[PDB]
Amino acid sequence: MDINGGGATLPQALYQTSGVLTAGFAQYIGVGSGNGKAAFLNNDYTKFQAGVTNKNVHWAGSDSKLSATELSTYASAKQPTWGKLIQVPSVGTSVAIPFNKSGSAAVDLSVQELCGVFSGRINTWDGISGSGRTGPIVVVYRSESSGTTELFTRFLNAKCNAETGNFAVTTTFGTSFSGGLPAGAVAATGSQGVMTALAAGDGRITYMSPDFAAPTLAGLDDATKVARVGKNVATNTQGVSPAAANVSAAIGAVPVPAAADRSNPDAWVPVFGPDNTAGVQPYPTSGYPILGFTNLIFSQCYADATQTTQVRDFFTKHYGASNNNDAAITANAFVPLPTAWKATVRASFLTASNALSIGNTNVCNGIGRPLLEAA
Repeated sequence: MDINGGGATLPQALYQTSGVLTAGFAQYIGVGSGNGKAAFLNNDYTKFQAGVTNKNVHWAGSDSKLSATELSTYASAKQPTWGKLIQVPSVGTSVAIPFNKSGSAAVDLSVQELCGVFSGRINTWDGISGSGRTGPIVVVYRSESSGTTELFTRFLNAKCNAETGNFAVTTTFGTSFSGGLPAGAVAATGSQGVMTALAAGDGRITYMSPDFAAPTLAGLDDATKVARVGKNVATNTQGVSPAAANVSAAIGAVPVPAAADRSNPDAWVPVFGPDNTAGVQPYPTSGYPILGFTNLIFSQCYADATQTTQVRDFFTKHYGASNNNDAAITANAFVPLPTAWKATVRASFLTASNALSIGNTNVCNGIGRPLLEAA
């Protein structure tokens, strides 16, 4: 009885790379982070495959953090019989800004231009300085509850202080900005669906997984297709590309989860946010500025012993010091976690004596998510 996961589309090509998921894992199903969280929290496989009810959900990928309500509801309704959920970072990621507007000149957005494009204040390619381009801008955004939206709106919320309105942190872009969507904005579903829409009319721009924002990794450095971010004309400063190398130092500087807080799943997912605000990492001053984590949601406990062992073997690979998934992570435009981070994940969720460890024979005694599906 295969282990079923799915959710976030941002990293789906990583989880679909041969060998990244270990024995017993079904192929990952990309449906969006909102759908992934709902699939896991409610054990609702229809959130993975519409119309299919004869399988259980064992894990999810999400780039949206579990909310206080999601966590409390699971704790009261499910944890007594299924065990604690586990929420852990998988990889670090940039958020790229691909666009469809030809021209040899490099497109390099200042942060304030980025803000203005996504608020609708800047609605022509003329309004991006040095762009070599003219004509209308059409914003494409995610129709559904998206972790890419969450990662991106965290940045807009932290940086966009000079609009006619404010950006809220959300999974639904269509309501992020208090002043509405830009006129003419186009909604699409999934990372891939947005990329298809980006190509379906001239002058379109979006926010996107770095794995989908260009067909090849080097394409992230093609500023005729993927905008640089961080221009400051006053200082004669160029922006840079969303290549993983331009966010890796910042990812690597993020503190491991605080020891005393490790029983709280919320404590495990670092988020970036406003400057000089405890609890959130400031966006980096160097390199590429728009980044965050994509995460995994598992149970500590599975009723079935084989499924439990299979989940542990995946963690042993994904968080291993050796024989790990880091090459595949890089190949999909993402940032591996550092040694210390991997060691911290293992210490809590693998090492047997830890109260948090998957399959702990005391904690998980008699409990766990169920083998058989029953409706």
